[PDB]
Amino acid sequence: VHLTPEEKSAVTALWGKVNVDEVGGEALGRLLVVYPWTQRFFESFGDLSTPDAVMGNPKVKAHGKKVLGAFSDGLAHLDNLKGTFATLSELHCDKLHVDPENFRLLGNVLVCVLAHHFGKEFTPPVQAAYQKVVAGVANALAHKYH
Amino acid sequence: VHLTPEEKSAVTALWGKVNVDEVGGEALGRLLVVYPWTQRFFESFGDLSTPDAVMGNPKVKAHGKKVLGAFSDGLAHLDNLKGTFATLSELHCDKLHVDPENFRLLGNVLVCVLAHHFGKEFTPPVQAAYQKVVAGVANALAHKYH
Amino acid sequence: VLSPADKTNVKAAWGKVGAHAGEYGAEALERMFLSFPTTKTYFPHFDLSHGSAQVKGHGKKVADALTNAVAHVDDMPNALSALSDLHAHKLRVDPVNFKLLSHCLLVTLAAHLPAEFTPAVHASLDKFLASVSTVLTSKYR
Amino acid sequence: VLSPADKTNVKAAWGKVGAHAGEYGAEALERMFLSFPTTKTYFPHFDLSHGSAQVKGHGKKVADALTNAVAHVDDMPNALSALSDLHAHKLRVDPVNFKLLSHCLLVTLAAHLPAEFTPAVHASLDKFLASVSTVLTSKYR
Ligand code: HEM
Ligand code: HEM
Ligand code: HEM
Ligand code: HEM
Ligand SMILES: O=C(O)[C@@H](COP(=O)(O)O)OP(=O)(O)O
Repeated sequence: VHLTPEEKSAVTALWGKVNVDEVGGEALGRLLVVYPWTQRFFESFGDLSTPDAVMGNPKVKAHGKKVLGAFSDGLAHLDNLKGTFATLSELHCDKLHVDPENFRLLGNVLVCVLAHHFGKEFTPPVQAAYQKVVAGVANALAHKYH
Repeated sequence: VHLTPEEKSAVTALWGKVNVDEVGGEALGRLLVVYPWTQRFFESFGDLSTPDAVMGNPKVKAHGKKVLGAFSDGLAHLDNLKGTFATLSELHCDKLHVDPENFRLLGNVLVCVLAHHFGKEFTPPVQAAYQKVVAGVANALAHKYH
Repeated sequence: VLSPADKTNVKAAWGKVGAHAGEYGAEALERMFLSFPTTKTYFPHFDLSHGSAQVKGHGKKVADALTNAVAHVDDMPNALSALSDLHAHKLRVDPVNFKLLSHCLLVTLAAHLPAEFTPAVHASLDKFLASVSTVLTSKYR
Repeated sequence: VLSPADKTNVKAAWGKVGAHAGEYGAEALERMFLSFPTTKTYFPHFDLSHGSAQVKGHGKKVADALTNAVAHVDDMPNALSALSDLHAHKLRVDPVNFKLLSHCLLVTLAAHLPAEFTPAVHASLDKFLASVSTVLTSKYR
């Protein structure tokens, strides 16, 4: 992940103000709502027939903090998002069969939930280091696929 | 790129049989025909109004040989494509202003020319190694863009 | 949008496929499984080995829908609605994968139709596949 | 394909941009240039620096076409005819870029309309931006 320290110090400093709970819950539900086909992996979660049935579901919610939960930790190893994610890599592939593209989709919803939330503070330049971050994540989550 | 040795052998033995002069002319010309917007860079090559005006244009035929001879030389450096292509990366960025996605268009168009020419010999596993090689070049070429 | 020559071009390359469609659909699918392994995530319940008959049976399925689209080249939206319903609401196949399979299809034809796989005809088939994938993902959201 | 909830939702968000649509067209361009540097290969003639006039004026051009798509939500094809033409035959931007700039328009919106950028408004704008992108690139070949 080609990050400048400027870029990293920017990333790290914003993250620090993240409520993972609410941001991971909002991030996974916008995915389920914006790109409705990602829903194929959660029918067991319940009713997802509406933005609100979706937004409101505890399952999506708790699956959001869980997912954002592990995002938080790779930010701790931006220098090796490949070995930080290897196991989660083979489980996504080998057990859950998730197409890595969904990974790209989430990164993009993430970046829009951060903006949503930090308005004025998530600047062209802060957005851009973040874009490098969710693309190194998608890529490290995606690299043990076979 | 990360090719098996059974993958870098297959790449290499085939490549062995290609006529680069005429396969560069055929892959560059099929590009300007199937992805016509790609002509944006070749205004000075003359008439490209029809498939035969493009494919038979001697400037198209002579540029295609430059491209693949270059492509051909990174085949000797599979373990160092970034280094191999870095001055052409800067050339294409800095001076020609070529959107890197052009580069992924031509590797695919290259993959269909090989199939076209080797027939049955371009098998599923030979294609999958070339798919790797061409993505390596696309990326190596796109490395230094900024 | 398919022009009169795209149609003619596709009516003609597809016409030589003739009886190998199935064979060829099966090959398009292995090409895809191998080159773009992320595509296997949709066929977890399949056997994805060389010659699996699940593969041979799925390929022909695919090839028959192409063959039908070709035959209804003037109404593809209706010809395939049924398939779009399916893909939009039950398989929920990320759009990106249509483009990878259309490419393994172009490679397969290229490889079997030496003679017919002209620049002009390559172009047509590319637009063709692209409009069948567009029809198929039309009801996604 | 916009449903009536979709168009309603886009009419609404868009109404709130009002007067800043240009301000936002320009920072959408500025986020793109920085997050997706490759997009820069199309503006080699522009000063791309912060607060450039070129970018700013370009921001408004684009904002106004968006606006003009909101108004003609039911006839984009015709509302945008001149523009597809411009993009397909002269500019020739590679289609993949339409999605990078759509995404920057989303961020920008999100960051300036927190109360209204709800999940369904978000989903709507997204489908919007996707069909204007499809209309721009509809005559490429
Ligand atoms: C964006 C990066 C992502 C990260 C870091 C991530 C992380 C995780 C983690 C930490 C788990 C818990 C696994 C366990 O029990 O050990 C998980 C499970 C799972 N993830 Fe991912 N996730 C990501 C994206 C996605 C996306 C985009 C999808 C699909 C839309 C997805 C689908 C799933 C599914 C279906 C499970 C199984 C949940 C269960 O146990 O029911 N993940 N993920
Ligand atoms: C894909 C692998 C490619 C390689 C190895 C390659 C190689 C080259 C070489 C060696 C040159 C001449 C450099 C010079 O004059 O110093 C060149 C020039 C050029 N390249 Fe590429 N190229 C590739 C792809 C592309 C693609 C896909 C496009 C765009 C459609 C493109 C557009 C250009 C242009 C416009 C020129 C300059 C032609 C002129 O006016 O002389 N190239 N390339
Ligand atoms: C041009 C594109 C495509 C065509 C014409 C096509 C056509 C078909 C047809 C005819 C079926 C059989 C339905 C039946 O049982 O009646 C099917 C099923 C299926 N397709 Fe597609 N498809 C296309 C693209 C894709 C892509 C790109 C993927 C995944 C990467 C995909 C994944 C599936 C899956 C998982 C099934 C379920 C089959 C089973 O379990 O037997 N399709 N498609
Ligand atoms: C939402 C999608 C887009 C819309 C509504 C849009 C709209 C416009 C408008 C309204 C113009 C002004 C033409 C005139 O009257 O002079 C224009 C020009 C232009 N567009 Fe687009 N555009 C879009 C996507 C793109 C993308 C993604 C790029 C490149 C990454 C792009 C590159 C250009 C360039 C280079 C110009 C001309 C610059 C100049 O000479 O000022 N456009 N576009
Ligand atoms: O992800 C990659 O492309 C790299 C590295 O370098 P960066 O280009 O990420 O700076 O390892 P590779 O995947 O080629 O084996």
